[PDB]
Amino acid sequence: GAIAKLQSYNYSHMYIRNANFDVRIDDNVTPETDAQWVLVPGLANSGEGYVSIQSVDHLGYYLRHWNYDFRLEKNDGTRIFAEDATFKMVPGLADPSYTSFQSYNYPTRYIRHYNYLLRLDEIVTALDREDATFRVIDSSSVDPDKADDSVIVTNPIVRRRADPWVYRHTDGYYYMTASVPEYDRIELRRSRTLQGLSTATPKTIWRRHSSGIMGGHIWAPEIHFIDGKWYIYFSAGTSTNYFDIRLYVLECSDSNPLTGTWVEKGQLKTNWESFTLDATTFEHNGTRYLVWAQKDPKIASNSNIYIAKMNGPLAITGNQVMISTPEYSWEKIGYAVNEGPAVLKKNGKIFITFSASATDANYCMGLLTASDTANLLDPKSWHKSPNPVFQSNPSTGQYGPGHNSFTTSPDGKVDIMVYHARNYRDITGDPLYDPNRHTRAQIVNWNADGTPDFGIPVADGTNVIYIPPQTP
Ligand SMILES: [Mg+2]
Ligand SMILES: [Mg+2]
Repeated sequence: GAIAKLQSYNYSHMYIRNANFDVRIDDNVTPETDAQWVLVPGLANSGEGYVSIQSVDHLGYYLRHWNYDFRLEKNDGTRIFAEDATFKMVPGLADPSYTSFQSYNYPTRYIRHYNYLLRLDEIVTALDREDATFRVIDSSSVDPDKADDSVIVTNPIVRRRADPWVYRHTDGYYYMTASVPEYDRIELRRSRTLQGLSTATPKTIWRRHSSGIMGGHIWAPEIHFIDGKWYIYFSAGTSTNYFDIRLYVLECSDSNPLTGTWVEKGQLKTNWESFTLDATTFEHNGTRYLVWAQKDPKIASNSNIYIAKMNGPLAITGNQVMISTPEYSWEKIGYAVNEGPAVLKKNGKIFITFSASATDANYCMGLLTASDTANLLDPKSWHKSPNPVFQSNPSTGQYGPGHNSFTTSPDGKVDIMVYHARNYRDITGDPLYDPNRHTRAQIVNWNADGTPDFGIPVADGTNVIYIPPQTP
């Protein structure tokens, strides 16, 4: 039939897999073939829509329910087996663009996971529906290992991932890290194209500690390659105060960061101890800098933007320098904050975008600009644009855009902004616990005056970001 992976809708790092003939959803599936299935015409009925789910490694073995529990079992040729191993593929119960699997012999019951085990249950609640919805990733899906010089995406590229960091490495892959909705782990994925980030198999490369430091909220990881090694800069609270957040570093010298060993290097200390988050790094003219957000107890803002020179990838040196603090009304809706700095170099300037206001629909982006020949450690080299440079747009239906990163087309010729936003405005409850910020991308245009034009957040759907020009 058709080889496929079956990815969970609500745990999109997790896949239906053979676990020594038991059946569960897991991340980090090893061997990868445990998550590979062949969708074949239904054993009990080969009509349109009916399928059976066969193991690739164990041909003749299929997913079969018994007492509402799933096992991977050898087809015994009986009618009861065929019926217990046949499903109708129907529009996803939680989202009709995804897939749900309705039992052939129990048509009110669907394949679902609970406590990570695969079951066949009736589906009542909104959570039941999410547990019963899956993404089929098959040969028709974008292949993350295939190169393409054109950049065409379908937004949202990655649902339910916030603070998206995309890094184009010198192996022909983009690497993506992001905040996950539970804020409890660091997830990494790679693809040769931006659109393939949607279908790439992520890996959980690190999970939070059970006690003490690095045991609270895990926020906004960024992967960088510096001096021949991989680094992840991330923000982590403690187990007794999820918001007592500091910067931490992981290091991996193995060349493939999805298979390599990651080592904790500890806290990246700054000039004082307080809420510190959202670090990024850039190099210019032989100096490396850290740029991050931090609370100053003496200033009534949740965080300000700081820069400092680095002494290698693990430390700053000298004094940190505040280059932005929230002061315009648009930086203070809900609360006064500047966070999520991202660096873009062009046209003789260093541009740093940042996000401001609360993380609901009011979230937006501002811009800092310095001449690239100026003293970057002098606050007066940095100039804040007086208005937001990217914000909600009711006409495109995108709300609270921010915590962006910048990458390029594969050929390096154009800049592309990757960021999160919601496709609805009103949020119920604490916005930190609304998980529906989705990762998306669009071109960065350039004004004739040399400054970036971020435009408005594009509506959901297909966006042609870049087609490479051709010499006559
Ligand atoms: Mg089972
Ligand atoms: Mg960041």
